[PDB]
Amino acid sequence: ARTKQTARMSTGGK
Amino acid sequence: SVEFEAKSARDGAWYDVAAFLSHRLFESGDPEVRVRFSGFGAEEDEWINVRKCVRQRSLPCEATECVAVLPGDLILCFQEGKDQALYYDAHVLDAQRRRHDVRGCRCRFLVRYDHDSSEEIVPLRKVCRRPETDYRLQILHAARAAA
Ligand SMILES: [Zn+2]
Repeated sequence: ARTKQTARMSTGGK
Repeated sequence: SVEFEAKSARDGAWYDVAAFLSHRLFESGDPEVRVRFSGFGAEEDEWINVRKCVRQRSLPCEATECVAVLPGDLILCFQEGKDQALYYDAHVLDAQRRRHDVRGCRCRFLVRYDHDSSEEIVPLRKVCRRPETDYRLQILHAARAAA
């Protein structure tokens, strides 16, 4: 299967 | 290779499945499955609705596969924001067909994300199609040749 774009995560809270 | 993706209750985004560990509630007609997500560990495991929140993996689109992306479609779309970038269900509002080149597809897709109703124009790199749209590649072969 083809690679998806790497996820970038954050906590939110701003 | 990953075959499946699942929707996380944390954020409503979809992630690749590494393994199905267990299942429950089949007798209810609405079973759930315990999912271990790719790249994560046991702490991120979730019970996930089988019928609606697990599915065959979406397909990153390349080149003339863009002909299988049509207004009205559900797609899995990479939503790049200020501090996060995740894959979310979206619907295609418009497909602006453009001349392909040495790097492939230049088409642009106006999409609306299902969870926050935000709208964005995205390139094919951000679009993963559902496998149930594969049949269009057979129908629209002449459109692929044109592109
Ligand atoms: Zn295209």
